[PDB]
Amino acid sequence: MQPFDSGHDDLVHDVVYDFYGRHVATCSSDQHIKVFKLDKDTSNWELSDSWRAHDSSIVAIDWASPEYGRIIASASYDKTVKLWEEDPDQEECSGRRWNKLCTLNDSKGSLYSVKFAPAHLGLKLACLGNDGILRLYDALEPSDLRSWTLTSEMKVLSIPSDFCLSWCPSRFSPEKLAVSALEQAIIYQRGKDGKLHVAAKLPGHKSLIRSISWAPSIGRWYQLIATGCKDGRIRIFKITEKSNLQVELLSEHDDHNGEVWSVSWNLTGTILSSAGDDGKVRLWKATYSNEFKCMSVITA
Amino acid sequence: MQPFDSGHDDLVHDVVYDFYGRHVATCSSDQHIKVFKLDKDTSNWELSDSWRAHDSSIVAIDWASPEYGRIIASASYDKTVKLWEEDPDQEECSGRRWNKLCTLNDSKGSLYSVKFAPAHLGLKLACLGNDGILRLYDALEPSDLRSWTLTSEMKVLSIPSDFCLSWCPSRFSPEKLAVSALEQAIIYQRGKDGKLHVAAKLPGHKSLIRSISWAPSIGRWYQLIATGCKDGRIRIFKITEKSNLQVELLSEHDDHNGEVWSVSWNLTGTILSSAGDDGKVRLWKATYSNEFKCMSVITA
Repeated sequence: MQPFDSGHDDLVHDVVYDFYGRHVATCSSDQHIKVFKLDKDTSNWELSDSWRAHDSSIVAIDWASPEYGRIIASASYDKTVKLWEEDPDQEECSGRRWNKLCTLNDSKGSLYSVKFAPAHLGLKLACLGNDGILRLYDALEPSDLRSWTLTSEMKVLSIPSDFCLSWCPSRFSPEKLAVSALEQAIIYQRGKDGKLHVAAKLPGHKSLIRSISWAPSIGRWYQLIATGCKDGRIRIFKITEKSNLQVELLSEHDDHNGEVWSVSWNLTGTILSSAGDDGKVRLWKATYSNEFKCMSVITA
Repeated sequence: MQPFDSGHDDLVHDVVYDFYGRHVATCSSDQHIKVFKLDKDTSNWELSDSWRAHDSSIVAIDWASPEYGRIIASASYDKTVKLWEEDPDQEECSGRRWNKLCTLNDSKGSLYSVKFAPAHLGLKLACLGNDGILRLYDALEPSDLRSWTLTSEMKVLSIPSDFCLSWCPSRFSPEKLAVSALEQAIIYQRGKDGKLHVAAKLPGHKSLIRSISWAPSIGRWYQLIATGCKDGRIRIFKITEKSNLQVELLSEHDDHNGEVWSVSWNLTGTILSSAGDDGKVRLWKATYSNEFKCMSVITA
């Protein structure tokens, strides 16, 4: 496994795998979004297309279920999110390979993270800004991938900083989204009235929460969501749903001695990864007792 | 005087100065057009914008009188010409700084050279392809810089190769254009009937004619047009207009020992430049007798 030049002139922020894990979409402070392709023949990655996406620094990215087309979404410090439908009949390395399906100017403050809701709910997406306001967009009509409406607009809290969020993958559980603002982590669920509500919180954080992601509850009903905190501790919670949610603290690991920056899940929720200051990446597996044990560690 | 990276991945073809000689528009086989700006403060040139223009190799370029906007025109081996109106309210180095005002697909063969007619005739342009067919386009209406019509369509000769052309700058002389195809050089003039006609030819060429340009007849009535030939000889003709044209051969210089590739005029038709295989560029001035004498020589 050999690295490769992202090609970015300024520090890189997010890297997201498309559905089939064939491509990865980069994005950094150089205001450019880059999609790379994994060559079937040679095990090498090569730039599919780079192009100025936003005017300020870009920080988040996420693809949308191939059942809705090839739509990469992006958020930036320019206080606005942009969508991009890939143009199959184009060139590569050109810059005319992706178009602004639209632009979400509503956020009256710099955005930090945007993720597409699970496909079974439709073509929806959430995004959290610095104004501490959650915003849910969705092209009510899948045919015109250009007009997105404002579903919900909840406000988290004050702005005296780090953010991020992750929906609940499981297609067989009532819609819900977990958002984390600073030293907080709150779970939201859809109501009988079709409006969002605060279903529970993940207690225990002492510093800002660098990363949080929900896990694919494949084969199980109890949900699982991991936390990468600034204090240097990974946390795995077990949310069971009988107010009707129970939040359990399963594990907790300091193994990193620094700050947990990125915490990520397997595609079947079998493995969990944790990266931090100690420049190492630990992967975790679950026990029959459901406590988490690290299986391996990569370094630098 | 220090050079600078054109930035082109493949050999460069044409470089044209805009009206006020502030910018220069490059174009090479890497299918990219690049406009450079001359910094007032520091005597250095720096890239204004690069962008894939054509699909094949680009070979010619030419600006249009600022009185018609900022329109750069380009011809390529993709058998079609494209126009580009600069977007003042954009970025630089982006790629979204110039738009395809239109595209001239008519040429049923790879194009070689395209030059805008003088401003006093309107917003017109000529272009010569490999099919040996001259084509004159012009947005009959200056307001919509997107619809160009087909004025004239003359055919030069067979296709058993090099081409190029140059209009007659002078605002006080009846419209005319000099085109050169291979070992030929023909002058065309507008007729009483508004259709083109062959007014005269420049005799004397033994090989292909690399470059030909008409001179600014400022202060004089007799016209002057220079020839850069493959045989390695510059030729300066004196066309006086009383059929009504007289063609005189003024000078002839072998000083280059190779091939005259590029022959260019001053903005007042006071100096003439000749570049060729001998990697030197000679500049010529006229005598009181009107014979031409080289005044200086640059090299490598």
